Amino acid sequence: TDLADKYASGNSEISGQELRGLRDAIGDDASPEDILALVQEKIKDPALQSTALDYLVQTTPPSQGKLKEALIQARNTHTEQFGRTAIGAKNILFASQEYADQLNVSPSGLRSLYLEVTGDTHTCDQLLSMLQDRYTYQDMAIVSSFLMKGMATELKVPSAQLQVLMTETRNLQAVLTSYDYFESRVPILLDSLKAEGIQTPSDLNFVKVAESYHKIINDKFPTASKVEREVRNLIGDDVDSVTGVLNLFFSALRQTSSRLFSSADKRQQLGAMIANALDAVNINN
Amino acid sequence: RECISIHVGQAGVQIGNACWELYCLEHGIQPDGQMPSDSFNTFFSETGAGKHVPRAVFVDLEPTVIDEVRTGTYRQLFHPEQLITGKEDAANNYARGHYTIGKEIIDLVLDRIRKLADQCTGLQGFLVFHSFGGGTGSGFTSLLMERLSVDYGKKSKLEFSIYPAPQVSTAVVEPYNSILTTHTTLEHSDCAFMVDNEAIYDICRRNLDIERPTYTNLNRLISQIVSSITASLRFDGALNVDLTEFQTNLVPYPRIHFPLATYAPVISAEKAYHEQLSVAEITNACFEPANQMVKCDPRHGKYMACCLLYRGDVVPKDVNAAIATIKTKRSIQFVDWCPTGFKVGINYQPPTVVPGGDLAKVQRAVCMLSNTTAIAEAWARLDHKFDLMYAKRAFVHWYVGEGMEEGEFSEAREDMAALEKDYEEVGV
Amino acid sequence: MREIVHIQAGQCGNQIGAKFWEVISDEHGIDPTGSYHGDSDLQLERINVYYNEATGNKYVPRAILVDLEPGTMDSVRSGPFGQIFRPDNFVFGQSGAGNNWAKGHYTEGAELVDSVLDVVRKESESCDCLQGFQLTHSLGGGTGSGMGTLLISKIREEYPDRIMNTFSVMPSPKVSDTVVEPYNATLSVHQLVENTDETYCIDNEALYDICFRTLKLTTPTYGDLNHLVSATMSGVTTCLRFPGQLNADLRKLAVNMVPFPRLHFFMPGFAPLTSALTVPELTQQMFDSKNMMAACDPRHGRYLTVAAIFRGRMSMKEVDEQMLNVQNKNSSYFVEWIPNNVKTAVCDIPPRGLKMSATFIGNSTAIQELFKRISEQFTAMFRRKAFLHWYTGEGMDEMEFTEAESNMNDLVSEYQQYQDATA
Amino acid sequence: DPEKVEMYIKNLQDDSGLVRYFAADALGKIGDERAVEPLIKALKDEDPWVRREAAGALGQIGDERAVEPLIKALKDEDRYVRRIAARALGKIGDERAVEPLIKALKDEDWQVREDAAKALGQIGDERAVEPLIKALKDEDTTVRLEAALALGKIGGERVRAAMEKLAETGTGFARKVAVNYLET
Ligand SMILES: Nc1nc2c(ncn2[C@@H]2O[C@H](COP(=O)(O)OP(=O)(O)OP(=O)(O)O)[C@@H](O)[C@H]2O)c(=O)[nH]1
Ligand SMILES: Nc1nc2c(ncn2[C@@H]2O[C@H](COP(=O)(O)OP(=O)(O)OP(=O)(O)O)[C@@H](O)[C@H]2O)c(=O)[nH]1
Ligand SMILES: [Mg+2]
Ligand SMILES: [Mg+2]
Repeated sequence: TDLADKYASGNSEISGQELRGLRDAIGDDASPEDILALVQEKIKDPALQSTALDYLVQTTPPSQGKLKEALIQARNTHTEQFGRTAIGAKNILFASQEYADQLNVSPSGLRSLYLEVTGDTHTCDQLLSMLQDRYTYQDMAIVSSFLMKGMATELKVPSAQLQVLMTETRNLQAVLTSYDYFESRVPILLDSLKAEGIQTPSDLNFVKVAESYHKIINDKFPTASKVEREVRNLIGDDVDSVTGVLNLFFSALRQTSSRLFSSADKRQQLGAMIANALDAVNINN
Repeated sequence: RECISIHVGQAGVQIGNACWELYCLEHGIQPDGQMPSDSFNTFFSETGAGKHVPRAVFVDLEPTVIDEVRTGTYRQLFHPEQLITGKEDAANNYARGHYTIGKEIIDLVLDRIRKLADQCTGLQGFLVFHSFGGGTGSGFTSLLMERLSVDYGKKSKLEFSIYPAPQVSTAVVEPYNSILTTHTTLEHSDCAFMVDNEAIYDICRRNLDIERPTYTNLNRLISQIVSSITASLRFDGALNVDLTEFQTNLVPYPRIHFPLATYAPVISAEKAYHEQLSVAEITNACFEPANQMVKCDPRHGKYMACCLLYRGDVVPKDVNAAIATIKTKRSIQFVDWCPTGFKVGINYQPPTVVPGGDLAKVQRAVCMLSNTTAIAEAWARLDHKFDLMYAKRAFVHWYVGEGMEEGEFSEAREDMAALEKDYEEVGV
Repeated sequence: MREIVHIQAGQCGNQIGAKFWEVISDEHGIDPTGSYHGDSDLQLERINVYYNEATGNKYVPRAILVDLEPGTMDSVRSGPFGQIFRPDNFVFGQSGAGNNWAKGHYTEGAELVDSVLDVVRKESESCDCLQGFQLTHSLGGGTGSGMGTLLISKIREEYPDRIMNTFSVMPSPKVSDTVVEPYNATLSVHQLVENTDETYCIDNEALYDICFRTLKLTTPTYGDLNHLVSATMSGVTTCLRFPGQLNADLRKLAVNMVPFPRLHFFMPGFAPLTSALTVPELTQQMFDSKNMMAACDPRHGRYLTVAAIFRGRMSMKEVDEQMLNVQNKNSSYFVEWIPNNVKTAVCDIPPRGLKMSATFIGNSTAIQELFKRISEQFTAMFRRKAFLHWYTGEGMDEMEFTEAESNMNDLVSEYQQYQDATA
Repeated sequence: DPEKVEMYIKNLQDDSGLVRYFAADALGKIGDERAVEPLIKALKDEDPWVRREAAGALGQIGDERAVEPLIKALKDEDRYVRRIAARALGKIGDERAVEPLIKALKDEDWQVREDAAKALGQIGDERAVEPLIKALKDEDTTVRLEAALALGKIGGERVRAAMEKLAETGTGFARKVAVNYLET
């Protein structure tokens, strides 16, 4: 197997065939401009084009000093042209293809998404909103793992920027993990309430419950009154319903990632707040 | 005239205890050094107050074995500074005993030996007791043998080595420790008496009728053989009156310094009443492979030297008559460039037994010392077990971790291959 | 070469760890107050290995009790021997990793670790000559797995010259219904293969199968599994606690059991399981697949090294004979290139309730079956890139999953090479 | 040699007990007077082998300077140091040692009582007659034998008067000693 097969190996977007086809198409006297034209014709993806150019420069012996220099210049030009669009996407080729398979989507689409995400400073919330508008909650977590794989792999690039984006994506993941906690426990709570003849808001789902939980923890100055208030606004005024949710929020607090708390004190303060709310909704035993 | 005994590791310390218990009985010294009242002074210094103190040093990298000597019946026999211990043992790893742990204690041991040497008017040499299989017995002994060669140049160094035996053996790595120590000790020992635990174990079972012999059973048997070898040095003798006389009479080729000791009679205490064995009978038994303390066949090899050390009610004419019968009846083939003779020694002091002890009191006994090429059979057993493990480099990482480069293993084996070829070359 | 420092992490670690203390304390004649009320002087001979002496000759365990889950403090304290433990030796957190390895190894666990290391330091100073450390934990959880393996690495950097030995409870679908267990077990195996000198593989699959198949218990609880763990732990530490020649310290056992540094995972076995048994019947049962605490068929591999411990008053002539027959009759299952690899030890003090017992420690190339079971369970999840955000969110990265996967598959391949290795 | 003596005197200060105990034994065997004050210092050594050897050495030299320090060694914790200090005091033959040796005749250890009786016989002071007569009734037969031997070295009027009394009112061994030594 040649360099073309080595390049095509694991690469779901390039065949050794098209690469050899490209190398064979490029004559020894091909100018840097000629090379790029040919690369562009057979390969539309800049990442794959840049990959092809690496293949081409690399598959060319130093004996063909003129061609290799033309190919090098072509690649240098292509890199000058695309920069990150080519190089960054090329860097995360494996990751994009792997997750494209899990999501049953296009790898280029994921690379585009990645570059989009990494092209600027984005907070966790910006990322969350950016993903919920594009994916199912089920798929979002998987997408977040692609982005994380890509950013980690970019240890070869907006260094400082990616570090911040990774911190923001980890926050996003921590939030999603919290939503998963509610996903499994909310039905149990609602079924147990239902079993005791307690009618609950028909639309009440884990997301609404989880969102209420996060409004509480992210509250700038939370109180037991605010806690109870949000819970009552959430599930209604049934003592067992309010108690159930407050108990769920209290259970959730212990399981929520530390990164989602401004300090260790914040977590304890929230617990105390929830406990006080539970006591307020238990006076009449 | 003086000899300093060095007891290294558990096997050495515990054999030394059995030896000194016997030496004391043999010379009529109580365990407090007092003697209710000169030959034995080569092994015991004499104090004006009454005390006879063993010219001995006891070393172990772990305290537990020597702590028992320090609190034992013989606690007042030795001065405490003669009993030296570390804190952590060599964990059956030669490299720990030689490099890692040994390096810490070596300087102290040497200074204590020097303090003993400075109380000698004419130090003959050293008698070193140790096991092959233990990390301290193998690793620390070779370190010490190397350093003694420097400090006491032209002084004899005689060993009593415990050749490992599966029955009692506590470590898988004992073949490695045995080859490694014998490689580094080879050019620093002048004579080495190997004691194969399987042979001593088999004698206890067969002769002494002990079904499952303990180290205590074995040690009392080893110390009878050790006593027979050193009797010449502790009593006014004619043969082997010197540590140097040992080499001259038993070591014609210098790498080939491993004589095979054979002792007779070894009668059970349970047996008496029984008819006492004659000079002819006890001599005949020396040529029986059952009575050898290393398992091998001399009827497969050739002799280089042969010493007969008698003890008790033995008459010179009876010895000559007994030897004559053995020359005419047995196949005692000597190497082509050696003497066809048997060096004989008689010590009219009867054999001493330990009151209680599994062994019975005898009227006459003999310990024959032979330098046969047949001892290479025991080297080959060890070399094979070493080969099987080294091919897969099993357990080697333990040694490399403890300041030993892997190459020392191959070098050691190469010296063993050479020793095996040397015993082969003698056979012509 | 004297004192051992015991550490128990997580729910499983503390449960199995407390039954271990209950068992050996009763063996050494110690009551939950730490007062010796024994029968033999042998009980106090090597007592300084696991116990420290207080004024009043109150023997206290050299045990460090850790969990990020605060509830485990009370579980231990309210247990039978719960009083015996040093109150300063309870290092407990505010959370409980919730089966997340990253939480125990990087976040919540790494916060508590320094406080644990302070307790390990103070127990290691009041040690004349420290042998090493012994950790009891489950690989399936978050604290026992993540924090436990963080501790192992942190202790190895502080006490590099000491032996690190563990009792690691392998997860099983038959026992725990938690999905992410193969991740936590694969991420821990990765650490253990590089940071421990000897690991006893207590497989929950074998424990369940013994209770279910052999003991006939149709619905086994943790209590029933733990009865087997306590008995196994009591037997494998017998040569350490009572006077002896063979395997007396952690390093002597290591030098005899570990031919290759990575191949240090042991298959513990014990006979009899239920409660008029002869030495041949004991030898026969102790080797039997049905009695191994790790779900591996010995017939699927070869034994590199074996340690057989007989407890009770029996013939040593019989044990030497039976162990020799078990080898010459079953020659092909023992590695040809490691001569005299099966070392047998006799202790006259039997375990409570038995007049005669046998404990087996095997380093069999058949342990690869156990790792393969975890790798198969892991691959199937990591394929779908499942639950990855729970771990990556806590700080760790995907590469650590791929590194743990490769390292465990290299371990299985390594076992296989010596299984097939021709003398 | 004068040099071997100074070398051993220097060794009495060595950190090693093996060196100190050997130096004391060697100095006793040489018998040079120069070693008397350093040996008296060695009677206060931490090591009982050194103390014992120093006591023995001092007895072998026989210098009076050693009498008061050896008298204090009769109260040593070590039974072999005590027994040797008694032997040494008898060897020196100084009268000052008679009252302390009469006390040592009542020691817990029989080897000390035996050496005290031998020493008292060697010194030959009449003050030992009545205490040695009482020692003929010792539980230890060898102590009784040495007390009778010791009175045999003393002799005289105190001995005769004590024997005439014992041959009349004394019983067992003491009676037999009184009748037999009266014939001698
Ligand atoms: N005959 C005899 N052999 C002994 C005795 N003690 C140990 N051995 C043997 O010596 C070998 C083990 O070596 P040891 O000398 O005990 O150990 P060690 O020198 O203390 O070294 P470490 O404990 O490893 O540091 C085995 O072959 C034992 O069978 C003893 O009392 N008699
Ligand atoms: N044999 C045994 N296994 C146990 C026991 N308790 C839990 N397990 C197993 O331990 C694994 C889960 O680990 P846990 O100990 O519960 O987790 P942890 O270390 O406490 O960590 P957290 O979940 O954060 O509290 C599963 O494989 C369970 O089957 C016990 O008492 N004995
Ligand atoms: Mg030892
Ligand atoms: Mg828990």
